[PDB]
Amino acid sequence: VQLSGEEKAAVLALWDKVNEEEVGGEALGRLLVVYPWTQRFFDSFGDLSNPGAVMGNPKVKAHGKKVLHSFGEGVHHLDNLKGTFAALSELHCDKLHVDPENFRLLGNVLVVVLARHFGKDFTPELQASYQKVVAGVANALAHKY
Amino acid sequence: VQLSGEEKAAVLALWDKVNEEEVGGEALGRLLVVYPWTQRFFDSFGDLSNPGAVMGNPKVKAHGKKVLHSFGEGVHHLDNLKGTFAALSELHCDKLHVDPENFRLLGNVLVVVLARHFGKDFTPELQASYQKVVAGVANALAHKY
Amino acid sequence: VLSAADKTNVKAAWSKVGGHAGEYGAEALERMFLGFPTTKTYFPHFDLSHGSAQVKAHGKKVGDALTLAVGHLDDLPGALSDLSNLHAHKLRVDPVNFKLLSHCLLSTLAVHLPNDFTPAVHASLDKFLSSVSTVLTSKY
Amino acid sequence: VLSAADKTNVKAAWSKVGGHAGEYGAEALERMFLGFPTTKTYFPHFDLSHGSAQVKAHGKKVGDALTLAVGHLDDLPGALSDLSNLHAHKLRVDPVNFKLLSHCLLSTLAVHLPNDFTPAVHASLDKFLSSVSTVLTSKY
Ligand code: HEM
Ligand code: HEM
Ligand code: HEM
Ligand code: HEM
Repeated sequence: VQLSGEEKAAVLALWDKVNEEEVGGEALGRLLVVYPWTQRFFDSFGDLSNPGAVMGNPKVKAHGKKVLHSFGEGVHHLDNLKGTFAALSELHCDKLHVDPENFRLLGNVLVVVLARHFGKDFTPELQASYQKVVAGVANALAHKY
Repeated sequence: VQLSGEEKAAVLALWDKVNEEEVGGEALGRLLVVYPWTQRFFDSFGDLSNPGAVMGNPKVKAHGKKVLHSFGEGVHHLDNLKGTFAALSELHCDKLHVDPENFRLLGNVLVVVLARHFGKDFTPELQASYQKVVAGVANALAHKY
Repeated sequence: VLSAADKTNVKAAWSKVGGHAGEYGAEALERMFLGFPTTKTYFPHFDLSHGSAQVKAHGKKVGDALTLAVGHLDDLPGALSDLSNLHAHKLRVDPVNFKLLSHCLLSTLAVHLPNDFTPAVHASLDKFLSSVSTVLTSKY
Repeated sequence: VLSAADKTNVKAAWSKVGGHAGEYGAEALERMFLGFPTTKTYFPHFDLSHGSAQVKAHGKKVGDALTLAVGHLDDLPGALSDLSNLHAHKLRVDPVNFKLLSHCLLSTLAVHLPNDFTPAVHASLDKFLSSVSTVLTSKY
């Protein structure tokens, strides 16, 4: 939500390199494997029995991409997070009934995935900035609860 | 944060009957007994070894009263929670370094204490309204983190 | 429950609950549904209105199961294994909801047993309910 | 750790960590301090700057203790009893901070072992770290 000038520039530079399809699919897939109570919300995606079935499921990849695209919007609108996610907040609370703690979980999973893809380039200082973004997004999606 | 007209009236009617000294002291004391890692922040209060020492400690009662008085301000300013607690948010983050999860814990402890003092008058519907207030206060104190 | 003193407190407190475990169980579910509307999602097949026969009946099941555990504190995972499977594998209950029901159960006990619900007893009851919650989410 | 398959995954993953446990321990502490500044409060007596000798030394202690636990999965409460007392009774560490260090440790493992850090292994490592955290906060 509030970065320095150097921090925003670093956050944005990393985002240029993010493949929303590979990252999104991986992040969503890991969430479903590591915290398997989240699978209740995605009953319509079919077989989510085991890690192999999850990571190769086309509905997981497609929905992951959509999540990451929405994240990208937050990254490019850091001063207006609450307005950017107002409609999505409503959807998750009113229609889907997702506990807001799960937004922090997905945010952290995404950070772990970024770390996996970028390795040493994902420095302690850069992760620190990403933890700020992730928390900002989670807070903006919780606002209409 | 957002109640109906009937709900606000009920919340306010209960508050007229709240003894900020008895309730405050009890709420703070229970927090220190039930979640004893919170005692780290109150080292200057002296002996907090056992439930007897905590509940009878004058610094606990005095600080509890101050907490409840501040809560009372939120209750009478439900439309401007974030502005009412902006200074207190700064204090808890910048100076005290209290994890925001502890604000939800104290809020819930306070609800349990209200339930103990008011018994059957503290109906399921009235608790539901108080859970809203408590969460609003916790969110307003977390805002500058 | 965990330490000897907590086990003593928990057995003692629940003896004061006595035959009311079912009633408190139902009241706690009601407080939960109203205070935390997300939880209603797990009960689409229930009439959720006040004094509903299903809520009353289900409250009795919850109260009986907690009574079960109080008498089996030395082996909660064994006593409550059928329920671990139901809540984690079949129902996929979000672990956060256990914390919410615990809070509502403590609130209900405070309403009905204000003189018995002392700070020391509240602390042991909290640990007990957290231990029950861990067992029920242990498949996770 | 908990189920046989998780114990297998955890022993296998940590064999790939090998002699680097101390280095990763230190890196994880650094990521923790920077990402979550509240945690610095527990370390007033440390030089917290990058490549600090104290952080390096303390990282080695954390890595050794996790290595301890991996070889004692069948009895974590026994193996780590000295540390339960230190973190809960003496230091009074807020349980939330264990979740934060766990996340930072997983992040550090992802950086250094990207091919070995598969979804299945990540899941077992998460359960392991949660089990270690419960043991260390068990006095609570
Ligand atoms: C980082 C936080 C999150 C973001 C940015 C996000 C974003 C999105 C987006 C962009 C959509 C598509 C809505 C549309 O089509 O207009 C969506 C839908 C959905 N989300 Fe999330 N989401 C988040 C967290 C979660 C979590 C943690 C869950 C798990 C409960 C969840 C469950 C769902 C479900 C079940 C749908 C509907 C999928 C369908 O069409 O069947 N979301 N979300
Ligand atoms: C419901 C949320 C809370 C409210 C409304 C609240 C309110 C207050 C108030 C009114 C003060 C007095 C500040 C002044 O003198 O101007 C204070 C200080 C303080 N608070 Fe909180 N508080 C809350 C939560 C917490 C929690 C959970 C902790 C535990 C870490 C905490 C720890 C402290 C400490 C250590 C002080 C300084 C006490 C001293 O003078 O030594 N607060 N808070
Ligand atoms: C203190 C923790 C809990 C205990 C002791 C407990 C107890 C029980 C018991 C004994 C049953 C079996 C009823 C039967 O055989 O007919 C059951 C079922 C069930 N529980 Fe829980 N429960 C707990 C927590 C939760 C939570 C937090 C939720 C979610 C809000 C939940 C949702 C359900 C549902 C949906 C069923 C199936 C109901 C039906 O279809 O009849 N439980 N529980
Ligand atoms: C995975 C969980 C953790 C493990 C395995 C662990 C391991 C250890 C070990 C082995 C020691 C003893 C060092 C010695 O004997 O000199 C220690 C001490 C200590 N730990 Fe932890 N720790 C964990 C979590 C935490 C967390 C989350 C915090 C708080 C941010 C923390 C704060 C401390 C502090 C302040 C000391 C004393 C340091 C000193 O004065 O030298 N630990 N830890």
